Amino acid sequence: NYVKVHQPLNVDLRTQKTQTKLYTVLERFYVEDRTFESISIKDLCEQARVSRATFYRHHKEIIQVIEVQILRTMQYFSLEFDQIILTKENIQRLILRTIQKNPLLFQVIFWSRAENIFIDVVSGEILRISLLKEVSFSDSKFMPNCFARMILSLAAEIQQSNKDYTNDQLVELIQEAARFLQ
Amino acid sequence: NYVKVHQPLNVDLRTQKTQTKLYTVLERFYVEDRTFESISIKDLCEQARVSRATFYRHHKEIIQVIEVQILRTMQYFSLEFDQIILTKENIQRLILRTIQKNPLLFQVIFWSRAENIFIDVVSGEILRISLLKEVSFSDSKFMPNCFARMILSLAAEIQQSNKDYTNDQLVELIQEAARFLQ
Repeated sequence: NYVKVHQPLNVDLRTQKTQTKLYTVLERFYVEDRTFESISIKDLCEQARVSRATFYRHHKEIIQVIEVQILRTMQYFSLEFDQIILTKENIQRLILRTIQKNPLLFQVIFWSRAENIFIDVVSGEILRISLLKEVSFSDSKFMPNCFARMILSLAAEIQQSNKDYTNDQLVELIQEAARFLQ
Repeated sequence: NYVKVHQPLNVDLRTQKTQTKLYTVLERFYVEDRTFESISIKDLCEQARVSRATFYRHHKEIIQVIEVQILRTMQYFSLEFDQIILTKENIQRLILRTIQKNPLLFQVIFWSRAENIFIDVVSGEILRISLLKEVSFSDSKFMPNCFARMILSLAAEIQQSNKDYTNDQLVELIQEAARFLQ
């Protein structure tokens, strides 16, 4: 098929800018060895040179920036996704490069107990993409979560292992397994 | 300021796909250690499974494909560019990251002999972004082009060296040099 899955994502610099400065300061807190719970909004908003009203109008909660950053991160994936030659492995290999390219997100994601949000966000795009691409799912709404839940858990293992896994390494792994499920 | 760097592309899936198919073969052909001069459109198309009629209408010569690839990165770059707070160190890191991300492309550029193409486009992007931010080089051919040539050299020195450099190292060195060039 030749359907674009990417969506121009029109948004101004101001909205994006407030996000970049808001998330980018959150990461510092993480990197700075402090608990997620302990982050007051005032604390976050001041550092980012963000007015609370701006954050509040745009963002209900701090955890919300992470959802947005996850949402922002998936934006690249689509742009490349159309571009990449489409094979199950390429999509798989496209996914692998995405996980291996931001490790800092995932640590932040688990850190904030944002795992459910990632799943909610990521899965929806799996559907949407598949709807655009004419793929059909045993189950309206479970196959998706499986892939997303499975990605997340892939991300998790990688980050927990001392070892470094090349894509060739991982792709081989994701196949020993598939064989196991039959 | 709040003005936007990223141009917008509404590019057909087919058009986007064909370029992607085309670059892969060039990528594969280099990796095979094949001569660029040796390469012919018939072999590339037969190998690349693209209509030979289709290829000519878009570009006169094979080197153009490399031209498009450089352009594609530009699009992500621009996208990436907007999503960072704009500071000199900040801009430097993004560029750097890109030289690091795209090592395969750069080798093709030299194998290709597509340097003078890189400079023109990447020098074109720079001029264009600079105007948007209101920035003025006095010689506005020289500054963009000169900056374009420095970017190529980083890749080449980076490509050439067995030793490997972290971004933080590069910034220190890049700043090391500027102190030396003042």
